Amino acid sequence: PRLEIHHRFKNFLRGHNVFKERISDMCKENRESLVVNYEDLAAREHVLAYFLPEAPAELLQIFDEAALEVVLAMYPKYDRITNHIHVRISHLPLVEELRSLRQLHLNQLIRTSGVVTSCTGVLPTIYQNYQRIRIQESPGKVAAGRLPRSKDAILLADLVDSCKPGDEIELTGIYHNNYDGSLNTANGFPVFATVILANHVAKKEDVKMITSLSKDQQIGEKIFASIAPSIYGHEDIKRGLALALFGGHKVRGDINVLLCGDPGTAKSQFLKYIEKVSSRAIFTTGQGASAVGLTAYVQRHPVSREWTLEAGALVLADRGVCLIDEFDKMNDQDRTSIHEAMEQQSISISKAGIVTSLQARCTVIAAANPIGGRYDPSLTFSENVDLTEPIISRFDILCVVRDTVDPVQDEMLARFVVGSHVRHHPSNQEVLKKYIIYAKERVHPKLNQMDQDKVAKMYSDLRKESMATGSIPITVRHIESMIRMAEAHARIHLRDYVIEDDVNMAIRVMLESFIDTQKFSVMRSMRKTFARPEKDLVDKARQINIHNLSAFYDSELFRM
Amino acid sequence: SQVSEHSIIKDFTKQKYPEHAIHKVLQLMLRRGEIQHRMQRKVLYRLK
Amino acid sequence: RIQETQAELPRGSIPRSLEVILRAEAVESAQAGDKCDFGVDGYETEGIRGLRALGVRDLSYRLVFLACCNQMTVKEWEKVFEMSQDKNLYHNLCTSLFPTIHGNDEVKRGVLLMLFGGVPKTTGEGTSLRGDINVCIVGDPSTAKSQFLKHVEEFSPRAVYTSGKASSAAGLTAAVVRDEESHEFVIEAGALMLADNGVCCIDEFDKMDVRDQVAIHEAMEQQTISITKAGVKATLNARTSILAAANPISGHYDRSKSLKQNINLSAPIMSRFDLFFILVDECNEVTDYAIARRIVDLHSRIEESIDRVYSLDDIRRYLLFARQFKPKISKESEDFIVEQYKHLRQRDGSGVTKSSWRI
Repeated sequence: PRLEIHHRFKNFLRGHNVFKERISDMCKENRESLVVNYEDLAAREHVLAYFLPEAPAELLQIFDEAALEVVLAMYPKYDRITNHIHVRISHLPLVEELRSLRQLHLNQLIRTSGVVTSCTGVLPTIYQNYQRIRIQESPGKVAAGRLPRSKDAILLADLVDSCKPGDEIELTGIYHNNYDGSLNTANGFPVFATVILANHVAKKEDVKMITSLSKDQQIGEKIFASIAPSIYGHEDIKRGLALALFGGHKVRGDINVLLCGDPGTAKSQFLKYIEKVSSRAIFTTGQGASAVGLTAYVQRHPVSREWTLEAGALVLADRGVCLIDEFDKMNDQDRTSIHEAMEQQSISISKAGIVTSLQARCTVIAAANPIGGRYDPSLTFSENVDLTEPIISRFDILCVVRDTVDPVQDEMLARFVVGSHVRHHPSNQEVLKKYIIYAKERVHPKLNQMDQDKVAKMYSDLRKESMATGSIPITVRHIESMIRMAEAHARIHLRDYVIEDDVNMAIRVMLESFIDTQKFSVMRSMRKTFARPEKDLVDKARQINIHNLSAFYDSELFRM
Repeated sequence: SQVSEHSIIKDFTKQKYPEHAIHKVLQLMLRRGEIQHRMQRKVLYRLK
Repeated sequence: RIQETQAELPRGSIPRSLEVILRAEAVESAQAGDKCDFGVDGYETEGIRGLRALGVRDLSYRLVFLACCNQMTVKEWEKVFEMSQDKNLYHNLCTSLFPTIHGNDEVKRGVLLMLFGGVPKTTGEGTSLRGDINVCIVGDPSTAKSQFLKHVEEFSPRAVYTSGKASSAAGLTAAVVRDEESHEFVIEAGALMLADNGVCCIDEFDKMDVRDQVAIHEAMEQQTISITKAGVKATLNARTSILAAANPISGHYDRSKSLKQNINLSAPIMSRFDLFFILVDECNEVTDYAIARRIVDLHSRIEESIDRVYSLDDIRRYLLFARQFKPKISKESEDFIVEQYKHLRQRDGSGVTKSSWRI
């Protein structure tokens, strides 16, 4: 439209102290970074600053040509660094937090955010120029309940191998609908019908007011007497929920919370209420879940289409929490693939020829569904299973239901339903939600060297007691979960001791487990407890209370 | 019938046989001039 | 591709498929399977080569238009008010809807109530309160199937004439539409959703062995369908009641044998069903003789003609609009049943003849 700026800027192709050092920042080391502030762009040439929201498109062609001019003139040796320069303009105010999800605003620079999920190095000439990646934008929220339009980005061999999972980065660009499928020989994009190019990937308050109330002990007393107000459930469930809420080097762990009811009762739907508090909850329902249900599958593809890299919700909740529903209703075929990944929460190959890692570090929360009746058959529960041992043995705790016919307890739930229906009919608190969630990020206590033995001493005594009358009938693996469970206790109170009130409650956990595995004759042998060579080497470590097996001459490990 | 091409692949996976096997046998028995290969040549030439 | 209204269509229909183009106004605003309710110079003459007909045969052969998105009432209502003065009105009202049924009063009793609806909306952004009724009836051993009573319900609007399940069933099994020119299978779940805002009668419910077993479970619980084939993904709304009848594989044998493994159906689906029914025949010669007579009676129209006083369907639809009016039911009447409900849960364990333990 105008003429004064176009020719001058085209002839350009024919606070600055930071720029002076930043232009030389790239070197043979190949740090592969380019950080440019947007405010400097308006500062150096102000005529462009007004043209940025009008005609940003021509800048893309100019930027690639302009970069070579300066570099080639200085030192031709630097030419062999990635053989590419990427435009990395910073943000351009405006900012759409929720209204950006519109197809009406095409041909405009768009500011957004996203996370790199996976890389396609492990996968095998027109189609070879580009690859396929699975990207989401909408996070888990109550308002985000309506299903959004998923993004499918295309890598044109530029950001391959340079992207790593876990980068909370921001995406900026223009959505041109340059639909390359005009030859009608491929598939197509969802409702947001536009080809999405990648231009920005980084490489290297009410919180305070609530935090003031967090340390307060006045609210710290009633907090564990309001944890489960929806149905009041059972005392064991609240413990599992509280542990799941906190979700707590190789300092990792997994929690297996078990429920014993039936699907018809909302007990099966009790896990639905977690998404109100949880940040990342996806319902699988079993077979035919939403896109990829954490399981990898292969389909037959036409002549020219891309094989699918399966991105589970496991990747999307890195250092997060992932919720799984109806775990036992999944297909037998899916079990075979998922059995190996669950063991290591990743894919690890140590052949020294092919190496890769895919992160999956959410807290696996799933509920088992009893097959048919609870204990109607008269045969053994454990000894009458044709299934494979290692998959079943993923459950740390096997809780059994207590009491069968309690009308008084059942009486309360019915009135809750009746009262609930009253409120919904016409008639003419985020402060508490974030209290527990925020705590798990700030509390990181330290350990005392002279008291580390005493902590581990107590539990070791309980193990050797069970070896008097028996033949190795207790496994350390069950204990292995118990030690991490006590961890949240110190994270909550930071009182340096454990009260005897909590001790009685944790006892009820173990007694339920013995009920299910042992025949009902447990009423005769275990009365007193109830009424009142690689693996061998692991037991040896507990006698000295040293986890590290390479603690001898650790001074030479630091040198390496 | 009922053992068509879209389901025979999954049977190998059910037998703990990955996609490597299907090329070695399934993709090679039809090139042998099997009746099943000729069945697709005549019945499914336009019916698909 | 809008399809013409089947209800307005006659028995011999041959529907005509409209081909209309819908703009963004149609995006996430329409439901799959429901009714649409919103001078020259230099002597440049002809004779220059370059004329081709490839661009004429494609669009011209199709349909090219654009579209963009008192006393009579009282008269029916008067019967409800005036008839109240007659004693035992409720008893006669039950018979009134089933002129062509003999016996099986308990069977129609559940169906009769199934008509009444009432689904609460979501205003506090909470959970969806379920307002439909899902009843399954156990009947014949699949010989002269007493599901034939289903045919009576057909004489009513807002219903789907389900062809059981053993059918091609292109709907509800949506598939990719873009095999580089076109595909026969489309993205459409009309197989069930067609009765949205209505009542659905599903026949041959025992044929859900593999394909439907996964399908119906998702539909029943969530009231929506999550179709996903890597090119399409969306959720819909399938709000309707499910009327179905189930028969055993080869006969009724659980009278003497326990239901464990004997009924041989899928528990997680039948578990979600609200009610069940049993059809016991009795040696009542008064009704056994009269079962067929009431059937043949429609052949004796020579000496008897039945006058039409009111439509048995129009009166029902008067209650439909009553839903927008507010009942303002007090809590006093409501909780009284709830208090008695405590007695109901205990008395189920009183040792009466058992049929199916549900609680």
